[PDB]
Amino acid sequence: NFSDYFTNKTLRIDYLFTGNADKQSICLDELSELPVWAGRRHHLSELPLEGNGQIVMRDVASGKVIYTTSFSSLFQEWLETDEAKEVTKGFENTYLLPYPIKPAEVEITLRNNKREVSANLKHVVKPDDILIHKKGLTHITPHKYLLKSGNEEQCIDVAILAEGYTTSEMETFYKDAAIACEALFSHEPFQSMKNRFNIVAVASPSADSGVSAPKQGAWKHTAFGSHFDTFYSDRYLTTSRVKAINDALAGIPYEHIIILANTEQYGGGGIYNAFTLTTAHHPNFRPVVVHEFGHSFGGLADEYFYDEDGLYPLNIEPWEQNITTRINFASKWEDMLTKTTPVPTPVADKAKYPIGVYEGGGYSAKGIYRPAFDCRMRTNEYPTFCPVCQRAIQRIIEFYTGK
Amino acid sequence: NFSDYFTNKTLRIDYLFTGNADKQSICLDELSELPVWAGRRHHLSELPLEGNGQIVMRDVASGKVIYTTSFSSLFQEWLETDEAKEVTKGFENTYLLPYPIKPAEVEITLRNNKREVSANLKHVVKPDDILIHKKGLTHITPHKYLLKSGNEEQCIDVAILAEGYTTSEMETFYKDAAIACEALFSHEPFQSMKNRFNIVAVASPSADSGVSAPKQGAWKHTAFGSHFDTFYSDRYLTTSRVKAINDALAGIPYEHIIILANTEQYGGGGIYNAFTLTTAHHPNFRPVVVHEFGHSFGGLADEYFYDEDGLYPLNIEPWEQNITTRINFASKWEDMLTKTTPVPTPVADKAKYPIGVYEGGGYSAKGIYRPAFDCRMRTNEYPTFCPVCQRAIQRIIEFYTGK
Ligand SMILES: [Cl-]
Ligand SMILES: [Cl-]
Ligand SMILES: [Cl-]
Ligand SMILES: [Cl-]
Ligand SMILES: [Cl-]
Ligand SMILES: [Cl-]
Ligand code: NA
Ligand code: NA
Ligand SMILES: [Zn+2]
Ligand SMILES: [Zn+2]
Ligand SMILES: [Zn+2]
Ligand SMILES: [Zn+2]
Repeated sequence: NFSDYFTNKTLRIDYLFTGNADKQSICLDELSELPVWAGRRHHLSELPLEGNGQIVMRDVASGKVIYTTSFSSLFQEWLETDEAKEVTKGFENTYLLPYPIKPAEVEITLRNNKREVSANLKHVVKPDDILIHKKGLTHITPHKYLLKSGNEEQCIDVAILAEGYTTSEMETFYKDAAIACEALFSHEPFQSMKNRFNIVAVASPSADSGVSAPKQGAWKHTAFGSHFDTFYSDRYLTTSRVKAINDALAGIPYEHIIILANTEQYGGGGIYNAFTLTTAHHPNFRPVVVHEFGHSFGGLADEYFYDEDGLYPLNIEPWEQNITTRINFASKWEDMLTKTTPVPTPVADKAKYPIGVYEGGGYSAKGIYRPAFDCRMRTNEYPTFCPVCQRAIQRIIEFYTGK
Repeated sequence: NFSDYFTNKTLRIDYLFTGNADKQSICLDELSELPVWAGRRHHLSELPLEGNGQIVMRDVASGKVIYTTSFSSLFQEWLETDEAKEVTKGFENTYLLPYPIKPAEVEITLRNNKREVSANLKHVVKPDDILIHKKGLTHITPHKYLLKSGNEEQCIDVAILAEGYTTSEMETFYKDAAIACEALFSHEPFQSMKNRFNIVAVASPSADSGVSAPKQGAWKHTAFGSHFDTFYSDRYLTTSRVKAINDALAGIPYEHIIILANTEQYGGGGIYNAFTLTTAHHPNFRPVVVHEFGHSFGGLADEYFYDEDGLYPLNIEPWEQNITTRINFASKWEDMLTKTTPVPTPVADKAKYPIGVYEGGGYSAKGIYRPAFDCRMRTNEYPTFCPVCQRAIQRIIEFYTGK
């Protein structure tokens, strides 16, 4: 089932997502080959989560689905900003697929907030195409394994990258990476499932120490050009240099990316099957890196909300597992409630019901509900993922490594 | 005046040109600021040449044209390939504009072979936007001036970049750059106009020596990732890493770019107001670098042609100054012919008429005409630019630096 269509190599595909609030398009940027396939070898035609976008690989000769993955993107978030009503922008996006033996047809799809198709691209990949850029053979970024439970075929490979660390600050980076690892494996279900993971710390160098602070006019030369003030949101620390992120990892087996930023300023970002980015020297580093990994690895939604008032239409059940609009609550955590739990669960009864249907979630105070009064996905001070987030993360771990 | 709308800074705009043979689009990639404006300060609302694409900057408050430039692109050439009928691709393109004091509206337009609009983007640039990336203040690439005739405001600044040269091969690079300079200023009108130019050699390092050869499976880590087999044409050496090219030059004043590739293999190209790329160690380096600069700086067309058979429709007068379809020959070099010069000029009379209307030009043996039997824009063996190419180049030099 894996050996019938694939070789133990990776087909890396770089795309450009372009558009504005009115129309979106996808175009191919570049095809590359990586030396090993670090992804799954089972459930090849199934998705663990829908994502905001999907990739389907089909065998050209038979037309059969041979691989599928899903994700979210910085582009799809940008579409929800005021700037997307005024200008057309382009964004880099990279996806890792198993390398096919015979020609394969790749189809990439983007969906809107109504979970409808908003952009699509279908293209044929010929495995002997001379313009498939061979990567990860030489000048592999210095790295060290923090944790090695097994080979890349049996464990989940997580790569931790250095952002804003010069070559002389790498001992601080490796210490920071060890702290992220300790924070992650102190949370269930990661704690009990630690032997399912490989953690590699990748010493990707920056010319400058620290990160770009656009609001203060302090731009720096760094490995991935990360910056605060993403979408003019002060604490939103992201990078749109997705090709540079993946080029730094070429030759190192990886499935998931965590980026550590060498700064004391508060900030971070996390996007499903894209990457996590976080401050390493702010005191809230430990809950923040785990919260962002909840997004990037877990595909979890934010459970916090604001008082003031469109990202989750109330007529649509979200695909995210830890929030509901009560359209299709049976597909969520209804099976985890007691027979007498009130729906919605009044805030006055929070102590009576550790698991409930609490109004407020996915940035809205009304119409969106979360599974517990508090969670790692709602606040930094709360010590754990709620029971529903824990089940959702365990399902992801088991999808990639078995029951 | 220049000072009425601009500051002594550059607004660098990075775009992505995307599409296929059927439809094309433009989207914004990033806005940057460079410390000085090295371009012109006169004829701000005029174009020296039409180009295959145009940029018009307007003051938002008055709607008045405050800056304009024109160009051609690798994307517009890719549109003519078989691949453009099968897939949608994206290309990086960078343009330097003077930095506005007040909000400005930028309009970028691409034209097809019928000289009609094929893609357009209109967007407002607010000079106080915090997300305008400040560049060229630190980590300025090591460089040396080969020629300094005056400051960046009075002279044409030409930058020569190193491709495929490691840090230990920079003495060879500077020798190669001196050879390119010597070849260029041994040709009229450059020779007599040498005091109108600044030439800077920029030692942009490469991890590997040489350039990528996709057909041989020899991929290299180089400054700008130049490679052979572009568009599956074996000897076509190009780079599409336009952001990396401009990032290497941030902080160094430049208007025109020449890239030298550390290889003996034959290859290169020149695209109007994009860049020249050529191999420094092939024996044809001297006439080739000058021929390509004829394209990238001069906007000149190729005067050579093939026997066998759409880039130049025969019912349209080309915008290039050294070829004609005799649709509007009066706008070309008619004023340089003697009253008795036969039109077309028979090949038997080539010695009698140094300037004529010789059939064969712009890749076609029929319907397109060139100004002399031979020229630097037709062959490598011919020693000089024809008198019409010389006048066209002189008009470009005078447009940017005065009569
Ligand atoms: Cl069958
Ligand atoms: Cl929408
Ligand atoms: Cl390794
Ligand atoms: Cl800091
Ligand atoms: Cl239900
Ligand atoms: Cl060579
Ligand atoms: Na793995
Ligand atoms: Na200048
Ligand atoms: Zn969050
Ligand atoms: Zn939760
Ligand atoms: Zn040419
Ligand atoms: Zn000529």
